[PDB]
Amino acid sequence: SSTPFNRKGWDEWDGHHYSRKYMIDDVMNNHLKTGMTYQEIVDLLGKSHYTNSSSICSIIYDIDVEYKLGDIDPYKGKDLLIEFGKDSLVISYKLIEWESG
Amino acid sequence: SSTPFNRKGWDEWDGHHYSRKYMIDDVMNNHLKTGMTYQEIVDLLGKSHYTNSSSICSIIYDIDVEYKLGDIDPYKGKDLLIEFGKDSLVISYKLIEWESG
Repeated sequence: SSTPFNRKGWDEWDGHHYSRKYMIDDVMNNHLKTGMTYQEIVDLLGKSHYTNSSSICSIIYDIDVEYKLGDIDPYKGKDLLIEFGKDSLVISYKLIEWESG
Repeated sequence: SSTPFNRKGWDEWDGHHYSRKYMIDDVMNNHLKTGMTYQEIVDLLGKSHYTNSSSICSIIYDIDVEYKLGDIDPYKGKDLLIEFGKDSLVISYKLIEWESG
């Protein structure tokens, strides 16, 4: 199932952001462009899950997370990686699939 | 190949931290324990690649990164995820394998 991005659904949270997996395709195809500013990204998607701040700037939005029944922690998921270059402009963005254990 | 952790090798950098993949097993088996403080982790491993700061605190060390010949960006890698709970104590740590595209 694939649905258009909306910010309410993007923001919905219960343990994880459980509606983002439905709109990631629209986000990447139809909303993300190289050349957007950091501020534009934050305006669109809100605050990221990870950052490399604290000279490429890099942020990560959780997209999907999957659990085994009875496990506190998840064994796989999907992330959205957005990288910024000069003038705080988007230089790349990609979907990351990860697994643990 | 698997070698003991040393901090010089852990720190070595050329594009990525290219010696960490050899010592990650020793790090997880023999140096990481739940209950260590945030400060102890930073003393051992230095500064992480990602953080969720900027109430679980979460940090990520790049362990390994792989590239296709002629590609600016990598298509897969390995990360070390360390999660902190109360009193800034380690509550879990795991190896993350990721891929893109």
